Amino acid sequence: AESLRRDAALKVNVTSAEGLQSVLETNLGPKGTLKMLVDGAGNIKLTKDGKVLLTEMQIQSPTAVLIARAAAAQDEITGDGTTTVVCLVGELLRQAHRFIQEGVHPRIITDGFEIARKESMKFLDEFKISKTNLSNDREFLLQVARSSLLTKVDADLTEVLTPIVTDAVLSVYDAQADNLDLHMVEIMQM
Amino acid sequence: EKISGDDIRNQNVLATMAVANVVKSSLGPVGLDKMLVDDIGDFTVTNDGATILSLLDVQHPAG
Amino acid sequence: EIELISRITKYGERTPGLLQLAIKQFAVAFEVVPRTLAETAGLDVNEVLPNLYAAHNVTEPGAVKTDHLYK
Amino acid sequence: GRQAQISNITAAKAVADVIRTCLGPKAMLKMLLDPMGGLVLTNDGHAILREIDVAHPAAKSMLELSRTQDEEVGDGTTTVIILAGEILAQCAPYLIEKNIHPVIIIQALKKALTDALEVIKQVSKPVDVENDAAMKKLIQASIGTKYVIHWSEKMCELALDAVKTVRKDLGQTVEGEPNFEIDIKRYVRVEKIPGGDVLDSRVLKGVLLNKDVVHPKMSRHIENPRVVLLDCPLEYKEEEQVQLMCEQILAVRPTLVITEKGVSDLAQHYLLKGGCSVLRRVKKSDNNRIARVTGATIVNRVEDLKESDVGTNCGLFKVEMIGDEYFSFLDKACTIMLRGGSKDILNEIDRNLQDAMAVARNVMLSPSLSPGGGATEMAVSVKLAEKAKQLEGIQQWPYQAVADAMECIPRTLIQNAGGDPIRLLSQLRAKHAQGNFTTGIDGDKGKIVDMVSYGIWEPEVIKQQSVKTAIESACLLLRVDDIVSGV
Amino acid sequence: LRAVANVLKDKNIIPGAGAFYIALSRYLRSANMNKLGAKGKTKTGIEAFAEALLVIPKTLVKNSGFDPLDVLAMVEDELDDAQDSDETRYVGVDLNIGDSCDPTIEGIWDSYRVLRNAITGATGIASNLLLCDELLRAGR
Amino acid sequence: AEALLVIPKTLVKNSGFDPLDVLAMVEDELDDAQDSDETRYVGVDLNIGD
Repeated sequence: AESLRRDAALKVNVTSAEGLQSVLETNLGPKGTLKMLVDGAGNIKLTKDGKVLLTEMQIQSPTAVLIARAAAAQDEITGDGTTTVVCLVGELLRQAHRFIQEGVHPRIITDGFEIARKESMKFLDEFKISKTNLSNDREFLLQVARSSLLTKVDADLTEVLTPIVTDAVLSVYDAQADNLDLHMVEIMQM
Repeated sequence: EKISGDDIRNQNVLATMAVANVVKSSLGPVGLDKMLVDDIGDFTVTNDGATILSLLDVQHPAG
Repeated sequence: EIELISRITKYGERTPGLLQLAIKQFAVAFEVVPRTLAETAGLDVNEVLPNLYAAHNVTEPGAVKTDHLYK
Repeated sequence: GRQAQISNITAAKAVADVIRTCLGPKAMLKMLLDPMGGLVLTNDGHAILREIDVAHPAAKSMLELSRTQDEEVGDGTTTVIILAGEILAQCAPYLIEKNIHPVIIIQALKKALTDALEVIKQVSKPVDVENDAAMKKLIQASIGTKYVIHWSEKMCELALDAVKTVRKDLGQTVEGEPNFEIDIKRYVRVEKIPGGDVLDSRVLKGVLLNKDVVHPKMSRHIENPRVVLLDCPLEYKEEEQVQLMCEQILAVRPTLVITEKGVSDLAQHYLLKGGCSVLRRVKKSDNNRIARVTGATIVNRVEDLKESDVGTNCGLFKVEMIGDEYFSFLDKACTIMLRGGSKDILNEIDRNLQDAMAVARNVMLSPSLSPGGGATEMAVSVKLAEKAKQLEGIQQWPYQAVADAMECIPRTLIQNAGGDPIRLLSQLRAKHAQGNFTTGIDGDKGKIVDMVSYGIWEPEVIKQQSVKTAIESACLLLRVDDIVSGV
Repeated sequence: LRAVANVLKDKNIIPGAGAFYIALSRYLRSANMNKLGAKGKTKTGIEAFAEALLVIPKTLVKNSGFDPLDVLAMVEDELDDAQDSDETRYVGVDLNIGDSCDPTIEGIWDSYRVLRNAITGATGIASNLLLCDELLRAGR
Repeated sequence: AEALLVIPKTLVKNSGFDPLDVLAMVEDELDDAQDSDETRYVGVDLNIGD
């Protein structure tokens, strides 16, 4: 006569997410910290990109494998927000782990997120602001380009690279429907 | 090694008893079949006791 | 002990609610008394048990019980 | 000894332990840890079991029996293992503590299987197999939660046209009657054709070939081409020998020539003046389907080719290019042509359409439907308690243990629902007596409701093969009371 | 380059510095309470989703040593006055000064395509981690 | 406020009924009592569960 109540188990899968979250927690934002990662290559490299941090370290834990695959999909599509998504996945598991002892079923937890996601799209359409295609927005693009720059540097280099990055896209691409190609912009390292 | 006396006689009886107790389940049509697993991991299911003793691996002179 | 089993199981489906599981298990707990009497007497477990059920359960076209309930 | 019988139940419990939460449309995702560092996130039950490394030999027997049911039907693979796994759990104290002979339990399951099939036939409801709208909600079980959900309206017309074409009643009591006599293997075999559109996809009846014309200048429109089949191609077995082989075919003056193997350039000039197209590179497996859609007798030597061949019932010769590739359309068989915007889309529709037509035949074979969502599993357990009192024998104890395993399938959906399993199973059992087994379980909500509204129904042959294989799988594990090792 | 590339592709822009996360977490909390059209048991897990979106503004002030609870109450006080008036004013966290800020004047903006796939992307990733009841070790 | 809600969840936990379902039925009932302009007290029934 062997039958069980199916104990919660779970645990470390969320616990391992908390340890990985703290790695990218201080690495997010312009005021964050810059960490050094060197595995076997003897080459000092410092970057705050969440996708690069996971690819330069070998992780035996199966939990971080799914998180590593999420950064690869956001880079090939969105190309940004790699660290922000990691911080949202780990923090969401913390609030969901407390409800496990209460008896909340995980399927309703997954179903409850789809309901909040559909309702978020209605607020997302009203909150967003449309921007004109006119070429007079170069002054407005200066403050927007600094958003991604201030994150990866100490903010002293942003003022130098501000006119370079802004004038790089407008010079190569005239304003039409067309398309954009980042491969046409050469990169020289000295 | 050499073992004589009644010590080796009792070991031969217990050895044949352990082999006999395995085939007692296949006696008669109402009997139960058995699975023989080799080092490869495969097996077979049959109710015929003749093919069982041929595929059964037992190291013993009386076996 | 065997005759009361038919009366307990009849009230199980009559009383709604979660008590249906406890009523059915309440009659099963009385089957240990006849089982120990057969084991101590050398009789087989597969023999006495089905004979007791078939003796107290019959089809009688009438309300008044017949034959013998004293088995 | 008795230790081998315990390991058989333990091995069956270890295999079913993984698929416990894998039953039902609410099944969650599993993570399989590979020794090389890889993970498998797919929620498919039978796809994970093939990669599971097992030790006890009885665990390998459950994997082989699940593979057989996976080829016949697409679903219900985990249903058989869970149903057969819970039988050994309820019969564990009966085999050891109660000292019940194993064949008595096996014989009781054989008699219970006969009574179980009778209850399934009673709870079944009639369904029209010729209704195209009724088959939409049925096949939808294999449609929804997939990429074909948008084209499901067009997918229903493609599956029904292939099944109704190859089915033949032939009802009579003389030689025996197959119901609709469907053949999935040879006739329903699907070949993916790149290019095209899914909305405009139609069911073609005939043989299709993607090979183009082997000659630069040839007539692209032929009134009535006649298919000619041959084995040995045209070549030296030197110029007269190739022409002599053509004179045997040209004796009837055919307007079309199809060669299985390649055709040399010397034979192209001989058949050019005869007014016949040359088509090489034909597979051998498709030659059997060409003879049935044409009637040309397959002959090895060209000199033995019979004149009985006919090119009748040929739709069109049009070679017009579709998808940057020249095709050929020749439309007791059919050829399903799946057209789409890429090869990755057609590859997913392939397995989805094959599983959709397998469920489609399941309704065609048995013209009856059974309630899903644990309603069928619970309705049978109610009838088991009534027939247990009239047995009056030693088999009554193992027969009552079957009803406890029949209620595990509806309890499985409750474990994934999130509600109280004891509270729901108590009220659900009482609704089948006065409700004519119309009370099911709702997956999305989780409150016990009737199935008359949503109308969730499944064919009977799936329910019959599920309980039939489970008894055969549970009894087979009890047949082996001893396990030995060595070559 | 990839951040500016999304500006020419998509005409929609969203302000950063936690302006979208604070406004979305506050809106979703009071939206379901007024409508009550989902379920009583479902709204329990919905509250965890709203509290999980406030970690981003608390993380930016955590690295600088600022009190995450102090900057949280200052933003909520400014949003209460905006609900009474019929105008539209966005509130965001200023890391340099420590008080609130106007994201339109400061110029902090985030791409729409990046944040749209961030909510949907993190939803499926965080969900699959809770769907595995037992770790499966096999293959060797 | 959340520390005072453990008592109604503790009483129902020993009875076996889902503490999440009893919490939703009480909160939904108090909302309809305010709009009906009356005074109605609500409590947890351990036997039935509502």
